[PDB]
Amino acid sequence: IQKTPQIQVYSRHPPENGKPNILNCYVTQFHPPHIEIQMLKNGKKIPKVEMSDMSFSKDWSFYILAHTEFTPTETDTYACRVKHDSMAEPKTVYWDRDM
Amino acid sequence: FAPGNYP
Amino acid sequence: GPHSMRYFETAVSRPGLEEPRYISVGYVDNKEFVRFDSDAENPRYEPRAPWMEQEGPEYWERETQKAKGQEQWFRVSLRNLLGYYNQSAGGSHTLQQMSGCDLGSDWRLLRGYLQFAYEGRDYIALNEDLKTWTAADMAAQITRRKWEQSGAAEHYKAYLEGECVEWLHRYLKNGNATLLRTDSPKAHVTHHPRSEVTLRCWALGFYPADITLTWQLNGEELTQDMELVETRPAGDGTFQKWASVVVPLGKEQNYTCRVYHEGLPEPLTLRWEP
Repeated sequence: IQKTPQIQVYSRHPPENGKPNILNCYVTQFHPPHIEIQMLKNGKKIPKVEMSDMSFSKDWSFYILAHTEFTPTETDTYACRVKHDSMAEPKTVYWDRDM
Repeated sequence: FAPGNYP
Repeated sequence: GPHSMRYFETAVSRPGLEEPRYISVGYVDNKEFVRFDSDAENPRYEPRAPWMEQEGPEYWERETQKAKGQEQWFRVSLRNLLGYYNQSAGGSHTLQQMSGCDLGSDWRLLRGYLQFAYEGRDYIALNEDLKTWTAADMAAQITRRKWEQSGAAEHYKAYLEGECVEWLHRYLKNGNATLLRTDSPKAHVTHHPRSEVTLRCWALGFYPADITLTWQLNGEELTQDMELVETRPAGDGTFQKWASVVVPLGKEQNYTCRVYHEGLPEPLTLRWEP
């Protein structure tokens, strides 16, 4: 009955350092719909995070798109932290700019 | 136009 | 091209809350266009496409009144399901519904849909004939028996063959520009060295989401040893995907990536380009 969220962290545009962009956290294939998603910059919570509204797919599982404005640098790390009932602890997925 | 379920 | 309309409804109860939250979302050609949510103050169906705001005030009130009825219908169904499955109170439960109309490129009905899920699993569905019901679970037989003896089916058949179709025609004419337009995929290959090199084939700026990427070596699509990601939204209404293969450096350019998408006049073929 519990389905564990699949997470991808990636940018809207091909990333270039110093250039404004959007960082996305796409969370899919989870159940039940209740979920907490936070986007992080060097381990620290980002304030203005826009969350898509509750939506489900033809297979009945839920999905959410979280995004935020960001300017990548060489050394700033970005991550998505997802809390859900299917998991004992929150899961942190790191942004890997090559994908 | 939304559905209304059969009572 | 062919068109569709759907309404996804959900009611969720949680071990804290007294009353379930009910949410309903409408889509046309797989794009959201209306939404209602009982957690908002003054709950109401509100538009989600620039082309829907065009609709009048009495359209909006009507819909809202339907949603209010649905909310109650879901609330009583949730309470009964707890008994049908012998679930003690103090958990989270979910009930979902999909319903809608599919149309061909001629704008005639191809198929109606009406399906329900409990706890994210199939509970009962109206078959394609729009007369009979499928229900797998032992607990769900209670519902199947009630509905078989009541012309629930004829009710939903009238909606799916009638209103669903007529309003979808209305909506299609009004928001003709957003929905008909497809965005073809713009693709390219990126290069990433290794022990061996990683070729990653990208597809970007495409709509709708369905797409297929393959890699070929001397005319053979490489089954295992190809990585990919699930198709994902860019957040601007287009989507992305990529597919990577690992190949020896110097055996680059013997590999071709193919992108198949409904917006293309034909499949794209690509190789690594310095």
